[PDB]
Amino acid sequence: VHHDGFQTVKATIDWEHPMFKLYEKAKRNGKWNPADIDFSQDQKDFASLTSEEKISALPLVAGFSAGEEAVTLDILPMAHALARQGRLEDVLFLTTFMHDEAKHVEMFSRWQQAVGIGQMDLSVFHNDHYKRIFYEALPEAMNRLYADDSPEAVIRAATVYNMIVAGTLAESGYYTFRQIYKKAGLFPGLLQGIDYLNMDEGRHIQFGIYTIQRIVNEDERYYELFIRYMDELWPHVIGYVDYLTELGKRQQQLARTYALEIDYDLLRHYVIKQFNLRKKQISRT
Amino acid sequence: VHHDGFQTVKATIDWEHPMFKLYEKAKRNGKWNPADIDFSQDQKDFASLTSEEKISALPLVAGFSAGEEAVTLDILPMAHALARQGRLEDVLFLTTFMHDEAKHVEMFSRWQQAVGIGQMDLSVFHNDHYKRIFYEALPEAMNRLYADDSPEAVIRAATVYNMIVAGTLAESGYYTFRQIYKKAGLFPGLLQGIDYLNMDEGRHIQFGIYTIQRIVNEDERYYELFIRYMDELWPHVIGYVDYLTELGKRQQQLARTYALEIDYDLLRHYVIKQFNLRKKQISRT
Ligand SMILES: CCCCCCCCCCCCCCCC(=O)O
Ligand SMILES: CCCCCCCCCCCCCCCC(=O)O
Ligand SMILES: [Fe+3]
Ligand SMILES: [Fe+3]
Ligand SMILES: [Fe+3]
Ligand SMILES: [Fe+3]
Repeated sequence: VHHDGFQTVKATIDWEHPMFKLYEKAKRNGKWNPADIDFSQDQKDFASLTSEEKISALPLVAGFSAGEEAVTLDILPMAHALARQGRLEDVLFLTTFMHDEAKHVEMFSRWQQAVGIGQMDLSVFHNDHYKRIFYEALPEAMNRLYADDSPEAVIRAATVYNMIVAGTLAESGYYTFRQIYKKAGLFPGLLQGIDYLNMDEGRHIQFGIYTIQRIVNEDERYYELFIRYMDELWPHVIGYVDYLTELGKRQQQLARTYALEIDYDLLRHYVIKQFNLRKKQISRT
Repeated sequence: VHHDGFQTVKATIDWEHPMFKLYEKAKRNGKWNPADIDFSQDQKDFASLTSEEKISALPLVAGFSAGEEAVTLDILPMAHALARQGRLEDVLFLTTFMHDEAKHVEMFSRWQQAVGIGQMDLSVFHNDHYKRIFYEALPEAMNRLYADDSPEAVIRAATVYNMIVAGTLAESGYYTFRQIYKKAGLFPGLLQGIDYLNMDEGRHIQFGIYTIQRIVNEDERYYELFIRYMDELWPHVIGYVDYLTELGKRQQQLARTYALEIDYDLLRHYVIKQFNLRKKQISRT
């Protein structure tokens, strides 16, 4: 379907638009290249580990690698729906969002290659709860936007990505990675990558907040919908946390060896503090 | 529609894939930031010009600003269709393609702002030929790919963007800009931007070639279709060149003042040499 004009021909970019200023920040803080990370110490770290120590890390990497790959694939219809609405500055920023996520895919995959598990299918650490979120709910809500770009649809997609997948699971995964492998002194390259990812992530979450708020600002029913969709997914969020927790408890070798007082009941509550504060971040007026 | 697995969980990125290697090159050669370009000399250059000298440059800027904006908006469905086919490395690269184009939009718009024409609607330098290409044929062929991602559809979209809009009009516009304002010593910031754009453009065109060839490599009927779609658009390509040419001839002030032996019958043939060599770039086997 045709264009009925071009904003930068009729006029200019809206230089004061929040998403244009988020875009400017993204060019300035998003120059990191996964190809420049040195994973060699990570290769030795992983080899030194016993088989059962090796398993300790793989479930978390598996959730991240599918997660990054899913968001790289699924964000495209959201960028397209905002394009079609003529929200040019949103689109400019989303280009950085998408390049970020592609770097995220690349980072974890280079790590898997370098530590020697590239040939290994980590699909087995995705339980049904995880599948529900990443294999189903994320692509469903995003792809919807081809045929139905209503505020209700935009709210739902922004919630699924920005406030659950990223704002809850991803952020908790950054925290879990530090609480564990930063302490044991393991996987320096991976944790460098995690740092970069966490910095990128702040812009991603801010885009989701800006999106969700601007729709709630029109009509407050949409605050209710926001919350309803958050809560509708929480059981699958926590069912995946419990699944991963029950895995670390039954594979204590890495914690024992590297003398980690690994507190799963605290990671868990961090997930809850993340989920609840994402709700807080959306003002109802 | 769901995911049936993730490549970087089952396996890894295909590190030897051409589009992964194009992606690596894009991160390394695509760090330029339009916000760092100094347009101040351009502001003085544009002010010094007489009204009729001012008009000389605006038609070319108008075609570029709509063009960049159009490709930023319209490439999204191609990235989505390749995502859905599971061509992960294509998608990784397309993220750089899209960020590039967003920088392209930004560059020309910052220039318009800085030289003082942001408030001016340059839609009047788009004739019906130009509209046919950029307002209609480009979004049509790209958007098709939501519902019809057949090789015939992918060939057509890659041809419209990579071998006409970019491979013919954009490249000739880089050449026209040097032949004119590089000679007169005008608009240093703009021409810096044009240089960067031209470097980016080489990856864009290579993606279109790789796309078109990989489909022709299956079945040779698609070489015929490639050519048929090129030629089907040429009348609108040249009708826009003639339109812009007939404008420079009737506004000789800028050429007279800055003593430019501006040869439109040579720019024109450059357009023809660009169009014909894009055809050459697609081997039929
Ligand atoms: C045992 C405590 C569990 C801690 C929670 C760990 C969750 C793993 C994270 C995987 C999901 C990654 C989603 C990426 C989102 C993005 O790229 O924006
Ligand atoms: C008088 C001689 C005419 C010379 C031809 C000039 C054509 C102007 C270019 C405008 C189209 C720009 C398309 C951008 C494509 C891209 O960003 O890949
Ligand atoms: Fe990410
Ligand atoms: Fe993210
Ligand atoms: Fe461009
Ligand atoms: Fe281009």
